[PDB]
Amino acid sequence: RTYDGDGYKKRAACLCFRSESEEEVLLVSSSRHPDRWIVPGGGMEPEEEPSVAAVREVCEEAGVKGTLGRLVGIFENQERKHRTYVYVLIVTEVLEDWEDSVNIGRKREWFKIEDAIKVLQYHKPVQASYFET
Ligand SMILES: O=P(O)(O)O[C@H]1[C@H](OP(=O)(O)O)[C@@H](OP(=O)(O)O)[C@H](OP(=O)(O)O)[C@@H](OP(=O)(O)O)[C@H]1OP(=O)(O)O
Ligand SMILES: [Cl-]
Ligand SMILES: [Cl-]
Ligand SMILES: [Mg+2]
Ligand SMILES: [Mg+2]
Ligand SMILES: [Mg+2]
Repeated sequence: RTYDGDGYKKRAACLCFRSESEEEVLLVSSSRHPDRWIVPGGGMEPEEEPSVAAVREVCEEAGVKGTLGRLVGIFENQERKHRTYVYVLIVTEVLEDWEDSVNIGRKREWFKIEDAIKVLQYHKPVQASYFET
């Protein structure tokens, strides 16, 4: 784990869209509660560029690759004390077996943006806020 100077854990995530239309996004199941959905992401490694961490974490958690787009923003979770760089990724490769499918049976599913916001709101309101702009 790595940390900013204020002790917030450093993370990176992508909004994994099907196409440049940015109408449908890939969510993955929570590791702690597999009936819940989250935005794929995780901790930056030492000296790891946030854009590199973002692409690595979505490969590990969601089993997708594609064309990295813009930084959306940097989002804090005050309760859990972490700070996440959130990028757009346009998915062009969908892998059948991936690290978290094999290791913990993690699931993935496409959502219309409005539906992603709905399923994130209760447990992950900061991740719902990723989609606001
Ligand atoms: O403690 P939990 O409710 O099970 O949540 C954990 C925890 O996130 P929080 O920091 O928000 O509590 C993990 O981070 P750590 O506490 O272990 O540093 C995080 O791991 P990442 O930051 O590496 O993503 C993990 O996510 P996951 O196992 O999906 O990678 C996530 O679990 P959820 O899947 O339920 O969000
Ligand atoms: Cl799309
Ligand atoms: Cl969060
Ligand atoms: Mg993670
Ligand atoms: Mg991870
Ligand atoms: Mg992790």
